This record gives sequence, C-alpha cells and structure tokens, in this order.
Amino acid sequence: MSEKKQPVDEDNWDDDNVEDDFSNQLRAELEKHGYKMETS
Amino acid sequence: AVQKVVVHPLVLLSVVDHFNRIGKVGNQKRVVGVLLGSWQKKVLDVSNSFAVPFDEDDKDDSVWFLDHDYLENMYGMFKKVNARERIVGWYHTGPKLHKNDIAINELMKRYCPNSVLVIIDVKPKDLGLPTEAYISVEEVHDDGTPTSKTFEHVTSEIGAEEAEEVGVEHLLRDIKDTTVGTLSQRITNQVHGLKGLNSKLLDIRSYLEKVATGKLPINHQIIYQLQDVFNLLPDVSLQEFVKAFYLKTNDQMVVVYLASLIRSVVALHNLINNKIANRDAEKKEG
Amino acid sequence: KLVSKSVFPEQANNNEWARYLYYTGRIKAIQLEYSEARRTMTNALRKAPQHTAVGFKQTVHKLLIVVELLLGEIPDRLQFRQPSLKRSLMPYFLLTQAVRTGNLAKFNQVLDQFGEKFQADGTYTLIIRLRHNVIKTGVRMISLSYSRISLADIAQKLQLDSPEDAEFIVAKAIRDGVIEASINHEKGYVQSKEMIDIYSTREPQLAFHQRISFCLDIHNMSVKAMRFP
Repeated sequence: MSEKKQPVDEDNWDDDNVEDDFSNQLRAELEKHGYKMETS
Repeated sequence: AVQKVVVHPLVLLSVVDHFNRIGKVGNQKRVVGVLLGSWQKKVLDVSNSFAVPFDEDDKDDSVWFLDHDYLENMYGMFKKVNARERIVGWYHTGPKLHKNDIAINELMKRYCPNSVLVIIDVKPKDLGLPTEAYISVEEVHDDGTPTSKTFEHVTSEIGAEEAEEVGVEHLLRDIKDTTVGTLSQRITNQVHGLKGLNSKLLDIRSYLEKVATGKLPINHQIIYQLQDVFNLLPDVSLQEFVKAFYLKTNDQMVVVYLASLIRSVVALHNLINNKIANRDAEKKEG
Repeated sequence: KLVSKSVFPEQANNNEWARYLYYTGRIKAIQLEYSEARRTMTNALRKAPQHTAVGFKQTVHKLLIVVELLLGEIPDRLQFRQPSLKRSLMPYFLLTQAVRTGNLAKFNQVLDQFGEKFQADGTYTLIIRLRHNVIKTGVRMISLSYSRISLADIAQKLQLDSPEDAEFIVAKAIRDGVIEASINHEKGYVQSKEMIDIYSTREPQLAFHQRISFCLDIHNMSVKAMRFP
C-alpha cells in the first residue's frame, strides 16, 4: 503493498469556491456599488 | 314500536337444548316456544325464556297447539323468582316462516300487545346474525285491503352482558386476540365483496323475478326509493369523479406522510439495538 | 464484463468493496453513465476512510470528481480540506473555480497552462464538454435566476453572437429538461417562463416509495445482519 515510497516522505471545504469571490473580489461591493446611487 | 333487540346467546342455547329435546323424538315441523323478554325502552332485551309442547298438521295450517296453562304456571314460577322478567314473544327454529305464524303471533298478543318472533337456525352457515325481529302491524295497503296484517322486519342484534362470556371464550379456546394488522381485513374483504355483492345478485335475481314474475306487490314504494338512496352515487362509465381525486390525494397525503416519517423512524428503531446487540453477540461470542 | 457480470454474493472487506466500486465507477466515468457513477463513487469515496497521511484518498477523490464536474452541475465537492492536496494541486481548485464562474479566458488559461498536470489527469474528455459545462453553467445560472430571460439579454451578454445560437443552447436545455423556457421565433423573444405546482401534492408521496423502499432495505439488512450470531 500500500505504501511503496511514502512513509519516508458545514465547513470551509463547502464554501471556498464562492468564498473565493469572498476572497479576492467585491470587498466594498454594495459600498461602492451601494454608492452608485449617490456617487452617480 | 320497537327500536331493536338485545338478545344474549344464553336464550339461544335455551332454544338449542329444547332442539335437543325434540331432535330425539319425531320432529313434525319445528320448535315453537315462549320468548320471555326484558322490555324497558323502545329497545328490547331477553335474558331468559322457556319452551312448550307444540304440533301442527299442514292441511289448513290452523290445527296447532300450545299450553297456556303451562305457559302461565311456569311464567308464574319465573315471574316469582324474577320480577324483572315478562313475556315478549316466541321463536321458531325452522328458518323460513309460513302462514300460520300470524295465528301464533296474534293468538299470543293477548298477553302482551307485542309478541316478537325469533328466526334462528340450529345449523347456520350462510346467515350473519341468527336473531330476527318482526312486528305484526299494518300499513293497510295502497289499495287498502281488509287488514293486510304484516310482519315487519325490526332490526335485530346479539345482546351483550358483563361476565356472560366467562363460559364462552374459555370454552371455544380458538380466539386469536387482536388480528388487526393481519388478514382480518381480507377476511372481511372476501366476505363483504363476495357475500355482499352476491346478495346484490340475489336482489337483481329478484329484479328478474319482477321481470318474468313479481307482479304480486311489484313494490314501487320502497325499492326505487331506497335504491335512489343507493343512487346517490350514479357510478357510470367515464366515472365523473374529477372532484374526488384531489380529495383522494388529500386522503393519501397524511397517511403516506406517516409512513414516510414514521416508518423511517421504524428503521431508526430497529437499527440501533440490532447493530449493538448484533456485534455484542457476534464478537463477544468468543 | 457486461455479458458475464458477476459481483459478490456478500461484500468483502470494506476497503476491497470500496476500491472495487471505485474501479467500476471509474469505468462508468469514461462510459459517461452519470447517474450511477455519482452514487457508487460517492459510496466508494466515503467507504474507504483509511489511507496514508500524504494521500491516496486525494488520489481517489481527485480521479473521482472529474465526471462529477462533468455532470453539468456539481456541489463544491468534499468537506474536509487537505493542505498536502493544496501543495499538489491535484483536483483543480482553480479549474472548478473556473467552472462556477462563467469565465473562458482564465478557464482556458488553466487548460493551457497546466497541461503537464493534465497529463497526470489523462482524461482529456473532461474539457471537450467542460467548456460546454461553462456555457451550460452560465445559462443554468442565469436561467435559474430569472423568471423570464430573453436572447437580447443572455444571447449577447454571454456573447453567443446571435439569437439562434442561444436558441440552440435552450434547444439542448429543453432537450435536457433544464428550463421551461419558450421562444417566440418572430421578433426575437425568448418568452421564457417558470412552471408551476412545486407543492407536495404528488411528487414526494411518489418519492416515499424510494425513501421507504430504502428504509425497508435497511430493515432487511439489519435482519440479515442479525442472522449471524
């Protein structure tokens, strides 16, 4: 055999793909896009 | 009325033992004996009765005899030992009536103004309940005949009593208590589908009796009327029950919910102790 | 096998039956029988919990979830994060990120960039309908979002260049039963709509013979399990 080389050397696993979009993008999302109503 | 009866099987055995009293001797026609009774409400009750010698020759069906002296002397005994009891009618063991029975009935309606007969069968296999009630009254007739004095099928039932089956259910020994959940429903399926619709086929046989015969009292009074009570449901082809399948889905709804949730919890019942006691008995065997 | 399929009377060691259902489910990966494969590879995934801490459960999961990505939809995979997996980048975190996005340039940047590891995949039939899984993920997400959507919105918002190409994707979507859309082919209306009767009138009470057929099967497995001592 089972080893042959290797003995010498509701959680996040659920969310990480949408939480990637909660990891790089849209930090102040409706707080600049929420500011589109009055800044524009 | 008369509402109905309350008849214990004790007085039915009081018919049976006198059927043993006549089965050993020359049985001419049948048994006719007294039916005592406990009449309180429009409902009836019978706790006891007795019999009386009787023959009848079938030439004018009018030569037939009881002993009213014997009836009132033993009735004086039984009234003496029990003030509750009085006469309420008679009985006969041959399951089909005949023309003399109105002379038996009206001849003993002089003691009490009702004298209900009882049909029984000493060898019953086809009937449901043996007990039967009539009352000899008139609806005149539609044509108004000179006193069409008529027996009327008052409904009838087996009566009950606390501590009367002390003998019975100890005697029979065969009773399977609470067969709900196993095959009692299909006993009632065979006997109500078969033994209901065969009675329906004898009623349609009586309809053919009105086709080729049956002009006596063709009976256009009660037959189509309570058959229109039946014809509350005209269940013809195309079946016309579009307003009954969402009803059927509502009926199936909650029960199939109880099977889903509850029988999933029945799995949750069996699995736990089945696994734990299973591997206890498995790897703790050695 | 298929003319002479004979499987165990009774299942063996759960490692062996586990990996065995992994092997034949991994055949149904390339056979593209997507219905049975998700449950026998799910069964095979959960049924082998013992492994060496550097892997082979990430090998079994990695080479397990590829056609599960190719189902047209996927959940976000497993539920127990592994960092040596994160070092080896085996089941493509970034590519399933490109799946749940409707992205194509970074998607084919994952495709073209990592092809030495796509050699370690060895299952290049993934991409040939997985770019199609990007576009069906897009039309499934937008069509699932909107009650009505039109080709003026989606057919060029997702840059399908024409109405009729989106009418071909919705032709394959109604062909797949995904959407209850309609298309007025006169002015260029996808006159799409959503069907009705989501209530538990008929469908769960039909499903309870699967739920309770499952339950009576576990009843009888518990009885046969009781038969041993």
